[PDB]
Amino acid sequence: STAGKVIKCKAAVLWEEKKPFSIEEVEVAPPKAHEVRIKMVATGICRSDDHVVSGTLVTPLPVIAGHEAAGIVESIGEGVTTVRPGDKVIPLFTPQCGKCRVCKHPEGNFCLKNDLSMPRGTMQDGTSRFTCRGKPIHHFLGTSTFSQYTVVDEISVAKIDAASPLEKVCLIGCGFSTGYGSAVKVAKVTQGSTCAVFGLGGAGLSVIMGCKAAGAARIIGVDINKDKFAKAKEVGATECVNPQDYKKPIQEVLTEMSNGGVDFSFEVIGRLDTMVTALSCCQEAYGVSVIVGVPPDSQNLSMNPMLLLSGRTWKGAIFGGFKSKDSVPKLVADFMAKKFALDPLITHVLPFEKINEGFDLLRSGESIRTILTF
Amino acid sequence: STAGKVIKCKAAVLWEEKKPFSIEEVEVAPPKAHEVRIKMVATGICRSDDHVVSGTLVTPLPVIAGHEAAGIVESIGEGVTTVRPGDKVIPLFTPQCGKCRVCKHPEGNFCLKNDLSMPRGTMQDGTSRFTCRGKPIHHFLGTSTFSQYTVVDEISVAKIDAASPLEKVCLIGCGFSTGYGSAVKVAKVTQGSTCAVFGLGGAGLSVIMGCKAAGAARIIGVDINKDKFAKAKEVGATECVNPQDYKKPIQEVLTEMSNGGVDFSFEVIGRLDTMVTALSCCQEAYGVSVIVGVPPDSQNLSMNPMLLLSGRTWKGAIFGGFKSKDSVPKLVADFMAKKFALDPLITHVLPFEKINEGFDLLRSGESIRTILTF
Ligand SMILES: NC(=O)c1ccc[n+]([C@@H]2O[C@H](COP(=O)([O-])OP(=O)(O)OC[C@H]3O[C@@H](n4cnc5c(N)ncnc54)[C@H](O)[C@@H]3O)[C@@H](O)[C@H]2O)c1
Ligand SMILES: NC(=O)c1ccc[n+]([C@@H]2O[C@H](COP(=O)([O-])OP(=O)(O)OC[C@H]3O[C@@H](n4cnc5c(N)ncnc54)[C@H](O)[C@@H]3O)[C@@H](O)[C@H]2O)c1
Ligand SMILES: [Zn+2]
Ligand SMILES: [Zn+2]
Ligand SMILES: [Zn+2]
Ligand SMILES: [Zn+2]
Repeated sequence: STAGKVIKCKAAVLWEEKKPFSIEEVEVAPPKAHEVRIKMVATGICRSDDHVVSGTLVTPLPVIAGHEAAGIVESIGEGVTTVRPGDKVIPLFTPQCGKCRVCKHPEGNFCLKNDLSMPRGTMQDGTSRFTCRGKPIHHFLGTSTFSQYTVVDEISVAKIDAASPLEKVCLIGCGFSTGYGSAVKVAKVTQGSTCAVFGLGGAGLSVIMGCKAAGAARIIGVDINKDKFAKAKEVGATECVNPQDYKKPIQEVLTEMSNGGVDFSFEVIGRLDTMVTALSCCQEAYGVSVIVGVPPDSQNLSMNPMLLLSGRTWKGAIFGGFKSKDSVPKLVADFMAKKFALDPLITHVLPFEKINEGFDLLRSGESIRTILTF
Repeated sequence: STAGKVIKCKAAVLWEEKKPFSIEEVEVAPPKAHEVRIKMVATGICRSDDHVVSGTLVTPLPVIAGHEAAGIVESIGEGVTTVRPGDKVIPLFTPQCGKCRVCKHPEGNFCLKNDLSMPRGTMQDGTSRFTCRGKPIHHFLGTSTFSQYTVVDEISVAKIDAASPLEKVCLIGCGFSTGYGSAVKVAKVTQGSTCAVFGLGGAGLSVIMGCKAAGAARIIGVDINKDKFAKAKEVGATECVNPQDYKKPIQEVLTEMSNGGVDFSFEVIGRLDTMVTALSCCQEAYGVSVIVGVPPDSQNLSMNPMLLLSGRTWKGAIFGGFKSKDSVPKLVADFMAKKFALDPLITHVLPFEKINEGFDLLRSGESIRTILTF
């Protein structure tokens, strides 16, 4: 069978910036020492993938993007002890080597072996596993889920429940976990608290789920797209405001609504301006603000430090602060137990081939999550 | 007696910015309802006061500054219940109305009654007590301790032990408590951590006393004035670095020293650039950076949101997050029990009249805390 030999398959290769993904045949080389080749079953369309198209998130092109997914191990490389063939797995865009200061810390999850801070677009050995039209194709976040077949490092994959609905749990590989964790793990939303979530897409709604799970009495969803309101309220938002419906600045509106600032604000969009607004909207003397949205490349935000001096707490986080490899298998199990629901995020289920349509659905604000089935 | 009548005494009136504190005769009106008039025994020269002069910290002028102090209750107004004449008290530049949102909050301390964010430079009733040259002089943070007698609203004053050495505990009015709290309360330094303190002044040194008290195994002090090193080490610094001695930006040097970044970083200077540096020096995935230094009025800082997205926590606080009226008496009580040393911050003792010279020392870097006696 396929094990031990280069696997030709279709993948969504991104050649240039701001250009459509090109579904072509790529050569997926076999897994080397401590690498895992996974047959993709379902990949979700996260806004971060679109960020690479726009240039918001700089990474080496050409590249096979995608990181939010779930699949089954085709074959494992030499030295792989954590997964075996036929294992349902979820590629972790944030690895967990377990050997670094961050992995040994009880609170940090951002493993230094991450290829996010300073993208290279390779495996941990610095090489590529994809070849297309001769040219070597770079990897995205050590995952590259936009391919019928992919190869990841052992530290960037987790074995999940064998009876898991991959088409649904793939969201745990990013969107859900991120939002959920940003709520209960990073910010640690309290019982009776008031939260303001900026951005109501896959991650935003997931923050609402986390706020509600934590017992937030009042949850305010903030989106310039009213079509996102209906769902936000469905997942926990107690109300929704549209910045472009008023004349005065939103923080004024939010300040007045919350009566002096919210307990928790979440920036789940990825804009420097809304990041400052989220900070401002949390109570000056004890408010917590968490930045979930990935900011535009090389761009700095200008803010007044007095926002902090007064007593505010500003935070940010990758994968909801969840230690990916230890958490993902645990999050899937909890989904199996039905502690949380991924269905509200799934709005469009298309074939891998329609990847570009799904992206257009995202871009038009018509979709939350588009699940590409392989 | 003077109880019930205007008291003519001397005060340090700052008529214009960047001008000397004119020691002249001002009239102090008797305390109105729920107000308290205190006889100043000793007041500490805090950099925040110098800020008022230089214009860094804005408040209505002409003003009688001063906020770090201790004195005795001369008389109380109608309805005052918390203090009685003859009581040794410390003015709280940060009020504790015990009614507002932040006061009712379990961990908030920047009471809304404060006069820091929106400086009115008056009492709670919007009126002043000071008269000089016939001109009504402003109050500073509702304390105005640069006068032999000042009128503070009841919520901005706390009764400390009758056996408290006022000339030493006046440091608990701000300096010490700020830094100590910033470390032990706001940041919550863990046992065995590596702390990096920016600025080795009275406040900075107190932050060191906090990390040291918290169990911080390492404490790197940062200052462009090498002379401040000896005392830092004396109070807790494991080492101290003069940024000017390096060809590469200090944050890098700090990251290198701590093997990836510090656990807790502190900014006790008040510069925008140093704030960004302190944040960047703490470990990107679990670093906590606490800003204490007051920034130049209306000035914004440009920072990279990725510093936060990775996992850093950035926060600030006024008075070390301590609920003034609550903590203050206890902090004095701890000093009574020899729980922390105040002496190390006291380098010069000068009579109130030699006020300018005290500011000279500060500005020349020849001092930490110059205690003014009356
Ligand atoms: N740090 C992490 O671990 C992590 C994980 C997942 C996603 N993200 C990031 O979070 C952000 C959102 O992800 P998503 O999949 O939910 O995206 P999305 O496109 O589904 O949602 C973004 C939402 O914010 C709204 N919005 C845009 N501008 C707005 C504005 N000016 N005011 C108010 N609302 C506005 C949009 O209408 C949209 O609903 C992205 O930047 C993504 O890259 C980060
Ligand atoms: N947040 C609060 O409630 C609060 C309370 C007290 C003081 N403060 C503020 O904290 C700051 C410091 O207070 P302080 O009382 O310790 O004063 P200070 O002047 O004695 O301390 C400042 C120290 O930092 C050093 N320094 C200056 N520039 C530096 C630089 N570029 N790099 C490194 N070191 C540098 C100075 O040499 C000095 O030793 C002030 O801005 C003050 O207003 C805030
Ligand atoms: Zn690691
Ligand atoms: Zn994502
Ligand atoms: Zn209050
Ligand atoms: Zn002070």
